[PDB]
Amino acid sequence: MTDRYSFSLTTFSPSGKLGQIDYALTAVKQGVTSLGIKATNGVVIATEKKSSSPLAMSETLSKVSLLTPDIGAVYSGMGPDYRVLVDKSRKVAHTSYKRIYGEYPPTKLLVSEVAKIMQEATQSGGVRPFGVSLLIAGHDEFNGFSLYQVDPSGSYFPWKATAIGKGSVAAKTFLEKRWNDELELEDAIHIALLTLKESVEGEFNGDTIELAIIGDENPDLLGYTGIPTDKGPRFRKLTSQEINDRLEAL
Amino acid sequence: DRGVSTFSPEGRLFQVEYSLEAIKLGSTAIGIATKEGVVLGVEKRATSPLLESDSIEKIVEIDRHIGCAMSGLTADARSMIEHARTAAVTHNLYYDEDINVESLTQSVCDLALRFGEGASGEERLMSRPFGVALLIAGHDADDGYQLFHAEPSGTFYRYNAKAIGSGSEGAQAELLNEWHSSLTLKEAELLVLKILKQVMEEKLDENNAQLSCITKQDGFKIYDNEKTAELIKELKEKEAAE
Amino acid sequence: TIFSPEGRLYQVEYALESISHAGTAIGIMASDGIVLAAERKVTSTLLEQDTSTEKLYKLNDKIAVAVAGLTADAEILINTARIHAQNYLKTYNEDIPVEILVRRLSDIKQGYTQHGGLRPFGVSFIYAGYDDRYGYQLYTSNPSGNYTGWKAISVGANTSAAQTLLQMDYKDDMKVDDAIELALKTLSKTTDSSALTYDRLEFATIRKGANDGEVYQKIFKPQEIKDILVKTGIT
Amino acid sequence: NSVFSPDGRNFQVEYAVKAVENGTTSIGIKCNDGVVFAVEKLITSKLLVPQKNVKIQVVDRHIGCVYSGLIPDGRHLVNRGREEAASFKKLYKTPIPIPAFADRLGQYVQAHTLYNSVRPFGVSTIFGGVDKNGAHLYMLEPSGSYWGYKGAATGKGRQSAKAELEKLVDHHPEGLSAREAVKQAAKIIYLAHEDNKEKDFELEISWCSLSETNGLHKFVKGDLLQEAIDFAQKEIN
Amino acid sequence: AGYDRHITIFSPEGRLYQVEYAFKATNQTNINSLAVRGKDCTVVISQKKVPDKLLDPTTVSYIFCISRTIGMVVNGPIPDARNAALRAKAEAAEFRYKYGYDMPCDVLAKRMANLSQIYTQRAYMRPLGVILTFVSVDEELGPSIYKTDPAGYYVGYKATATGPKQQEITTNLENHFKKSKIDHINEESWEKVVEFAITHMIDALGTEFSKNDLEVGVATKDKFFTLSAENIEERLVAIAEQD
Amino acid sequence: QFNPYGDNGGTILGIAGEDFAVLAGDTRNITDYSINSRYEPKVFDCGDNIVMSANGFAADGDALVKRFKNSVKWYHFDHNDKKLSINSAARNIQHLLYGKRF
Amino acid sequence: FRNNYDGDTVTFSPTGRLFQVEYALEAIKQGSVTVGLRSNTHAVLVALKRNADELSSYQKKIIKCDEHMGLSLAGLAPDARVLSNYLRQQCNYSSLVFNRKLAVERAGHLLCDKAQKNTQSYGGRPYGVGLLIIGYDKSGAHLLEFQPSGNVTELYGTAIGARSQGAKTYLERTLDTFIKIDGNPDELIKAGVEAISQSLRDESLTVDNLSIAIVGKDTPFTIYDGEAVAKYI
Amino acid sequence: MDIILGIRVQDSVILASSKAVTRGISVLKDSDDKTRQLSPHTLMSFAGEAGDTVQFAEYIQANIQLYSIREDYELSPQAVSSFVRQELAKSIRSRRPYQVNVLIGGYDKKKNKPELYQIDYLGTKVELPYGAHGYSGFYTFSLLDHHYRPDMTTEEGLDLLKLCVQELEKRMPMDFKGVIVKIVDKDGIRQVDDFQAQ
Amino acid sequence: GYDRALSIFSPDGHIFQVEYALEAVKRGTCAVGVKGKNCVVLGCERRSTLKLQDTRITPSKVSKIDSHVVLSFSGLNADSRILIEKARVEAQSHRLTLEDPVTVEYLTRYVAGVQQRYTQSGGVRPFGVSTLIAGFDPRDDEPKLYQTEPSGIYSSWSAQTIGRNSKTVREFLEKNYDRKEPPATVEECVKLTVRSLLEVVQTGAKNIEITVVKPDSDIVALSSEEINQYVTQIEQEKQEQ
Repeated sequence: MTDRYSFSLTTFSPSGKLGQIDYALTAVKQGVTSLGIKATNGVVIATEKKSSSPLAMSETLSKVSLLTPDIGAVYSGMGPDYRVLVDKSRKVAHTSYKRIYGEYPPTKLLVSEVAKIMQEATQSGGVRPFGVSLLIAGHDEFNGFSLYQVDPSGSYFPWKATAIGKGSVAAKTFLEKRWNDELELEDAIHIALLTLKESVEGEFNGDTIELAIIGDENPDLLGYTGIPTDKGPRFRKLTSQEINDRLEAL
Repeated sequence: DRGVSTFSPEGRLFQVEYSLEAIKLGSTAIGIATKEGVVLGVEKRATSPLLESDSIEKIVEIDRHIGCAMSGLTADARSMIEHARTAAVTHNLYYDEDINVESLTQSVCDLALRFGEGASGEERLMSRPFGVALLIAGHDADDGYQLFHAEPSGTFYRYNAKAIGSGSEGAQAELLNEWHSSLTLKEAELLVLKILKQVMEEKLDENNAQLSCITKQDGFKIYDNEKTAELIKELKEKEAAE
Repeated sequence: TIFSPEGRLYQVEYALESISHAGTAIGIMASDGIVLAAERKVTSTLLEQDTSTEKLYKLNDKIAVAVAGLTADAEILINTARIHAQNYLKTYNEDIPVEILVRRLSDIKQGYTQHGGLRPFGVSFIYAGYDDRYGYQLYTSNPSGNYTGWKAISVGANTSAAQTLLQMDYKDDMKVDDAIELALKTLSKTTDSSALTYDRLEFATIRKGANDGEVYQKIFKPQEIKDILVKTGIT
Repeated sequence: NSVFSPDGRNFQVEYAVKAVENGTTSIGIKCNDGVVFAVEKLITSKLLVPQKNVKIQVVDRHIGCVYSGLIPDGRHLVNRGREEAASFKKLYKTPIPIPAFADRLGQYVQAHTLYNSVRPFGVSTIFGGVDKNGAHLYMLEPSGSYWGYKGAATGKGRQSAKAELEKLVDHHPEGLSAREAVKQAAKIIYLAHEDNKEKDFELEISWCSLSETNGLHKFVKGDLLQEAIDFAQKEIN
Repeated sequence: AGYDRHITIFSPEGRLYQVEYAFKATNQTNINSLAVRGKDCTVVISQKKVPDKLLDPTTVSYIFCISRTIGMVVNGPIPDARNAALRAKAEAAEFRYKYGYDMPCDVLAKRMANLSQIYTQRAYMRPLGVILTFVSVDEELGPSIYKTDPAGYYVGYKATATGPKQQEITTNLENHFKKSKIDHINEESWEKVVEFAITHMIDALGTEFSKNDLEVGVATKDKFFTLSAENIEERLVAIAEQD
Repeated sequence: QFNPYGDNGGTILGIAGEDFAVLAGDTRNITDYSINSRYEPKVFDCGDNIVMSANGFAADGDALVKRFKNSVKWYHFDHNDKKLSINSAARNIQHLLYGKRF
Repeated sequence: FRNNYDGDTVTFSPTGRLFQVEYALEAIKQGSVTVGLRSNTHAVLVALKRNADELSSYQKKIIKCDEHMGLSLAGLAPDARVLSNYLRQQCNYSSLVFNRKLAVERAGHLLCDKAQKNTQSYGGRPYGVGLLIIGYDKSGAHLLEFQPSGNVTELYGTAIGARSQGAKTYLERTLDTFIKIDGNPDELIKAGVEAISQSLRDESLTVDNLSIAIVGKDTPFTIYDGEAVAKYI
Repeated sequence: MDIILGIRVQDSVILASSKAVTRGISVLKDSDDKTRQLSPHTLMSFAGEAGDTVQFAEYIQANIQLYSIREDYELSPQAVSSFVRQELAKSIRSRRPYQVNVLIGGYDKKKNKPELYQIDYLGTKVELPYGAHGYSGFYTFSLLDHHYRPDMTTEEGLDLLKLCVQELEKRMPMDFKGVIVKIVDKDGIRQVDDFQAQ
Repeated sequence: GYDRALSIFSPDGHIFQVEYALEAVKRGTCAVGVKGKNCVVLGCERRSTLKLQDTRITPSKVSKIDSHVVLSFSGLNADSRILIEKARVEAQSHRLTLEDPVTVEYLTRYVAGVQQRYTQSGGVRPFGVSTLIAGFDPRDDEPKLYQTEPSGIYSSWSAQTIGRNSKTVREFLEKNYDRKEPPATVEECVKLTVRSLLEVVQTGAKNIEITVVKPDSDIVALSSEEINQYVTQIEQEKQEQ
């Protein structure tokens, strides 16, 4: 039993590369395309639900995840790696913030923490880096809406709009053409749905697309009335029905 | 190249064998046991004439009845000397008597075993064997005057006479011819000095060599330079007439 | 963390190599203040610059750092430096002397050099600070755990070109404003981009603060960079 | 060891198997109300004290274990088997069921196929006994793989032994008796010694039968051992 | 001996060979399984092969009762299968103790998926060479099938198959649901769902089965149980007088 | 509360002559007002021509005697069968007792 | 095939061999010869000691473990110290806790288990020493042979170390004679001394050359060196 | 009950500390110096529990000297007294607290001001024109409230202390065997080794 | 728990990590020590890769350990900070328990002990540092100079040099330093130190720095000009046919 590999599996090569981080990025390249677009009154994150056989139930897989009531995340690369980072992120939002300050963390700080977890997997002994890139969308009272990308190295940066995975090169181009600092949320969704058509090969409907927004407060998703001081989560997943309605007028 | 405590196909421990090679590169140390005491002598081997010769401590006291000369990577001997002093003093604390020379040697040799990459012991707190051999000389009531050679293998051997270090092969042959069970202390002194003169790659004087002994009656003493120089006058004059 | 036959530290040398590909950062120390300037690595139009910080970090109120290397490795070291500064203040009821904070961070790096089997941090820092022992101070630290003080210095990409130019135009009696000008000119000549625009820069000063007798830290806003770029004739 | 080869197999386990096939041959036979165990003891030299280098081992009071391969590895496994039986008894009061005992060794042996810092066991163990609901026989390979058996064999003469066991199974569907299985075991060990006969050998048998031992593990000595040695000698002349 | 072939680090193409090799291991026993959902039950079928005459066949099983309500079938070598089974049993008992209700099928799938993910990331643990199919009638979700693999992947299914001839069985099943236009077997009794499952096993594999060639597990509301040979015989008799 | 000490009563006497010594004790063992035994020796030959008695709480006494006998045995193992002199025994017994100072 | 498989003890070769253990076994074939033999009333150890020089001591090869048990060594001598030390404690524990002398067979089993762990743990090495264990317990006299692989066997007589085969051959033939030497210690030693001589190209075993140990019915384990062995040469 | 007095005048700090060491029914020493120099311009005086007293002082002393040599620089009195406070505040909640009260008298060269800090074993720190620990404060605080002036010379400070000592030798139950007086100013620390029979 | 052995023996009986640490010392800037009749003088050099440095704040190569002992080094600067700290802690610790400051020998034995320890521990590399340690024993006038190296060997020197081109300067000192008649003055002792450094350094500008230790904690660093005074007096005077 017990761990023998007490040394770093990611080391500097003579040219100064960190090989394992590069290969992690290569893994992210093969990943299904995902994108995020920042509007003036919201943020949209979106990806494709690549199904392996029609027997699989696409809805049971969470590609887009709620991290806090105002923060969501999506990814490209290795799904199982994503799933465990979502768990650790949710937990750290509590252990490092809500249990201390009685309020959820601001987007940039939660992002900072995920980044920390991913950096550690770059330097700790006996581990390989995470093979995902994350897009994290959120809102907090003092920064407003924000969107960040997190890479295997633990590096993060804020974007107005971006895309990661397979068709990222082309999609970054598509968004650059379409993004202005005056977009309403509904516009960003429409632009998101346009960008995502270029990616997919087969069916392109509400059952093959996962999309969520960070928008206004949803009081009917709170679960209780009587405390006027919060009107619910800003994170909302769009339904299969709601994506289809925007596809007919696409 | 693979591991620390690995066996060769010939059934020897690689690292233990290579530590022995390190000792062969060391300065010469010679010991002679008699019935009037045990003499220990060393070659200083200063790397430069600016080195203050008597800051070279290759002969150390362990207890009043036990002394020590070293050869090889002499820095490794510091924690062996320290462990030997504690073992001797502790024994006197627990038992109100002197430790036996053999018991002291066995304890130093026990310490020598404690190498290994976190190896299955209890617990190995050392990454490599010592690169130093020790000659441990002393006296105790039961077994009288005694000389021991302690290798970093954890093995120790008793000897009537022994040489360790770079000139040991030639020195040991000369020790085979010259040693007999009736040597006086003064004869032994001359003999150590003589053999040291043969194998020193300088001309032996009181600054590049050091003598010491242990007697029952006076304990372990290091000879100062003036007393040594008189024996070096006495050797050359003894070896003129013959 | 092992030696080569030559007596160099493999992983360190390779980490320094890694740093030499990162956006350039310059430190210029004046008589009445310090300038920090950093170039962002080949960016994009969509990259948000408003809420963006990647090369310039506040350590306490009297000390800032410029980062060349892995952004995430640096966040780790910044956080513990921020904690160390606070430990000092709590213990002594006095702000930490710049040198002490710098030594501590360099000792951390040195550790990864000597034991533990972990890879060194791929980071170099320029530290800009003030204390009442030495006044304004500029320090540098790299992955070897080595630290030195400077009148002017650069780290990351093209340090040879940058250093040559700083030695040409720097003089002991400079003012902060000439130092700001010198820093921007140096980055203009050393960029791999067509020209130097505001969205590719981070900029900070540590001033004696117009009128007060107290030290002020200014991390320049995007508009403030854009403006300071006009006056100097780079528009 | 924590290393799959490209064919999905574990090459370190595969090499442990070779060490087993290189060992002395041992067998288990299930009977109507019990189990019998037998092993082949190579007489290296006349100097070996006869009847004095016992290979079969008891676990608790109702379980026998025999093995082929690296004898020290087998001993390590039985020691663990004993701590596992004790810890089951301490907590649940009842002596450990054989299928339960099988999984305990199973899991433990399997753990030594998970980490590159550990090597797999170089033994196949045949073990079994009588519990609250009948006799059970098991064989456990270096991978941690195990199943229930009617008859089992491992070691240098495993092939010839297996064929003999197969012949018994087919010709006694009604079940064998403890008394008969003992003789049959002696026969089978003589009939596996053909493939290891560059040396003389001593026979060792043990058994656990509800009617013959009250469900406790016991060695076969004296008259009964000689009767089996006689019977095995008889059907080869 | 390139290290990216021996431990779970990335290869230049961003791959994990040890994980790929663990997938290869899952087929070692040359066994196929399939799972289908009925109206108010879930059925698992797996081939049973007992080559050696010396084996006691009642002990040769690849189906496990994890808890009162959850069953699991494993595709892969038995030692790794049993390890996964022991851990899941512990996890399900722990969950119930800490949280006051029975661990749902998908949550245990997720938990086991996560454990596998760790072997994917940590160097000192090899992945387990197994695919695990978890089944139950969940108190919130109804009939449920959740399947995990050595990559740490898991998803829910309308139906599924695993093994050497997985592709044939899957397409066969897809074709049934394409036509029937529903996501389950519209049958009131679990006996008929088993019968369906065996029938499609036969068509896809081009093989007839006797009673000792199969293994059946059925999940109902508040039970997972495995069928006896005689129960299976009765099922085989019923498909004979029809197909 | 549990009291970890008892009193087994019992008296011992040592006298040194020119070239001999005696160590004597009664053989009675008691608890409160009862007799546990009329013959329970408490003076022991420890090897190396040393005799020893530890009188008071007989359980503690027995442990100490055991530990000293065992000490003599290990002395022989560690020090090439040397005879343990009476002064060396004494000192060793100080350490046994003092290790339990609290 | 013999390449990368002798790195550590935690690796099997494709043949099924553990090479580091095979190499540990080899340190024995290089050790000075030692002989064990027993009758029904006594067990005897004879060990030819080996010097480094004509100026050195023949390094001791017989270690006492209890009043009723002891052993002789061939190979790495410090390893014989670790193992005999462990045996001393095991014999001691048996006495203190159970008032019971430790059976030679249990001692054998304990040494086996201890040696086994080192054939399976990473970073450790197998012991590099063979041991001959004699004792007298509640079932009579016993001789055991310990190999660092962890294999222990009980025998009437045996020998280990350099050119041990001669003594082992001689003992296989002398069997029926020596096993009958009951109540006659000196004749059992004699049989052992002549047993060891079948293994000497060397030289004629001298007074400082020879080491003898005996244990038996009313005889605690005792070692003879020099003066006390002179009558056996 | 050990007299520990401190008085901060205009250009210096003066510490007065009792010389007696008493255990049980015996005065063991009549010349004890209850003072450690922490740095050239910082002096600490201490009273309290028999062993804790010197062990704490010397531990503080070692630490400050270490800091000096590491930075080739003297910590300010304010910095020293914060270090001491934190140490005591840690100690109070540990398994066995140091039972020691201190006065810290230093001359801050950067400010050119004398400073007096009073800190008790709990880690309660305060800066004062004059201070005392134990019973002696029950006499001196009111005395100094009356006779003290913020701008006194060092010579006036010494006359003020003479009054304090005299009052303690009149009203305190125990014989404390006079005081050792030390002055901390711009120049450093010196001893007025002639106070007791002046 | 990383304890993988890095310092191990080679077939010819060498510990290559210790050996390569010595190379890093030879890679380091030169340092020199010479002891007189009533003094010991330490001297170092400064490199020329870049010259826009601030010297007010940049760490000098001579460190005070206690008020009466100083340490100078060649090799990895970052490694030397660790030895310097540990040496400073020991010095204070010795003061606390022995009520006396360290002898120079004792402080040397401690530092050498630390370097030795790092030659035989799992998962650590030896110090790429070799030191000169100089000062005076408390209440003593006899001057003291000691050298340590990556292996943990230490010894005392009438005079000694370490670092790059030390081969050359040890050449000079061996010819010039007379055991009979140490340099009797502080002045003539600083003279021999500057001369020996001139063989390697080039222009004694912003490169040569000098520190003097006298009995009873009397340690003064020299100034650029007070250095230039020796530079001028030797270059012109000792240039004659």
